Amino acid sequence: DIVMTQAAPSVPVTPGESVSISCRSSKSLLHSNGYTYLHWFLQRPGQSPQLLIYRVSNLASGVPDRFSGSGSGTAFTLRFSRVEAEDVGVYYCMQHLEYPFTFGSGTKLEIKRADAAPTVSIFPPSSEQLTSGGASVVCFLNNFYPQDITVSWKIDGAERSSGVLNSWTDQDSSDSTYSMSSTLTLTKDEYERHSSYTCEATHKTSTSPITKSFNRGE
Amino acid sequence: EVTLQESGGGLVQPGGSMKLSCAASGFTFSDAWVDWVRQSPGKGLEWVAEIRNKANNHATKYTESVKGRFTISRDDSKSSVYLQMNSLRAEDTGIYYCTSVPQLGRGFAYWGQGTLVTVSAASTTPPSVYPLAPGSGGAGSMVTLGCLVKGYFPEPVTVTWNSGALSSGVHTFPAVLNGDLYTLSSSVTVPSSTWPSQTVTCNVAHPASSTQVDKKIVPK
Ligand SMILES: COC(=O)[C@H]1[C@@H](OC(=O)c2ccccc2)C[C@@H]2CC[C@H]1N2C
Repeated sequence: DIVMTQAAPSVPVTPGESVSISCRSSKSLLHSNGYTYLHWFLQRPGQSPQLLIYRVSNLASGVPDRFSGSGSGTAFTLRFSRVEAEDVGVYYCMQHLEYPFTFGSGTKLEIKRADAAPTVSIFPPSSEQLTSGGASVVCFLNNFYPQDITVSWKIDGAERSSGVLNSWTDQDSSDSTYSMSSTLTLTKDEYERHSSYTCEATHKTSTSPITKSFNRGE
Repeated sequence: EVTLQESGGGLVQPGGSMKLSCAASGFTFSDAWVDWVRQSPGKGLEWVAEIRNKANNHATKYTESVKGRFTISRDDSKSSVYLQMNSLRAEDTGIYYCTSVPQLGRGFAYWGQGTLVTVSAASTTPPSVYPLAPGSGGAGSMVTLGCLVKGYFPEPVTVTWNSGALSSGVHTFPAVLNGDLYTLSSSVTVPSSTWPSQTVTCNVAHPASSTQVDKKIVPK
C-alpha cells in the first residue's frame, strides 16, 4: 500500500498569521493521465471529515480563500494565509491513486492564545446518586490555556489516585481554551468514611494550586 | 443541498452481522462511485470499500482486512449504498462514513454524518442522570452547573440544556469507559442572575435504550 506520512502530529499557530502543513507519500501520486491524485481533508471536533482541496491545489466548494495547496510527486503542502481560531481541527492528506486508498495520520492545528487560569468547580455527590448507593465527586476545570493541567484528589488530606475518571475537551473553536472533567468514583460507604474532599488543580498560570473543596459533614 | 445519511449502526455481537445503509440526495447518485471510510483510534481514517457506477460495471473493491467479510452494494432506484458486515471483530469498531466521488470527480466531495459501530458482547444499559449543583451560594458572577450521565452502554448519548436554549456556555465531555460502562459529564455556565431564578434542566437521551431523562438542577 502507498504510505502517507504527516510528520507533525500537531502545529501551534497564532490567529492572524500564516502557516503550512506537510504530507509525503511513499510513491509518486502522478497518474498516467497527468493528474496528481492527492487531496486534503479537515475534520473539526465531533464532525465528519470534509474536503478542503482536491488534486493538490483545487479548492473545494465553500472552502475559505485562506487555504491553498502545492506540491508534486511525493511532497505536498497545505497552506493558510491567515489562520483563524475556528480552524482548530485535524488536517489529513489522502492519496486517491491506488487501492487501497490511504490517509496520512493527520496534523492537529492548535491555536496559540494568552494564558488563562481554569475556573474550578467541585460538586458533592447528588442526593439522588446517594440513595442509589453511589458517591461520585465531580470537578470541572474549565476554559484554561495552555492545554496541560494536573489534577489531584485529596480525601481528608491524603491523596487518592484510584477511582478517578478524567476527560478533556478538544480546543474550543471560539475562545481557543481547553476544559477538563475529573470524577472521583467512590461507594457511598467509602464516601462516608471521610469528610473533606478536595479538587486540587496545578496549572502554569499559578505557583500555588487552585483548591476547591467541601465537607461531607456539611 | 447535497446530503448523505448513514443508519443501521450501533452495538453488534462479535462474530455477528450488521448492515449499514446510506441514503443520498442533492446530487446525481447514479453517476457517482460510492465509498465507506471508517475511523478508529490508532488507525485514524481508514478506507473500507467502494462500489463504482453502472457505467463502470458496478465493480467493487475492498480493503484487505474486510475482504470476504464485508459486501458493498447499491440501489440506484433508492439512491442508497449499503455495507453488509459479517463475522464482525473488535478491530471493526469505529465511526463509519459514507462518502461519494461525484460524476465530475473532486475526490471524496461529500460525506455523511457517520454511524458508530461498537463490536462488543456487553449489553445495552440505560444511563442514570444526576444533577450537579454548587455546594455554596454564588457571588454578579457566573455559576457553573452540571449533569453526570453514568453507567450506560453503548455510546452515544446526547445531552442538551433547556432543550437546546443553553449552548453557549456548555462543555459536554468525552465519555469514559469504566467497568464495561460509560460515564460522561456536561457542564453549563450561566450568570448568577439566570440560575436559580430560572429553571436549568439537563436533557439526556440514550438512543440505544430509548431512554430520555430530564433532570432539573436545584440548589442544595
Ligand atoms: C475522479 O476520480 C478518479 O479519477 C478516481 C476514480 O474515478 C472515480 O472515482 C469516478 C467517479 C465518478 C465518475 C467516474 C469516475 C478512478 C481512479 C481510482 C481512484 C481515482 N482514479 C485514479
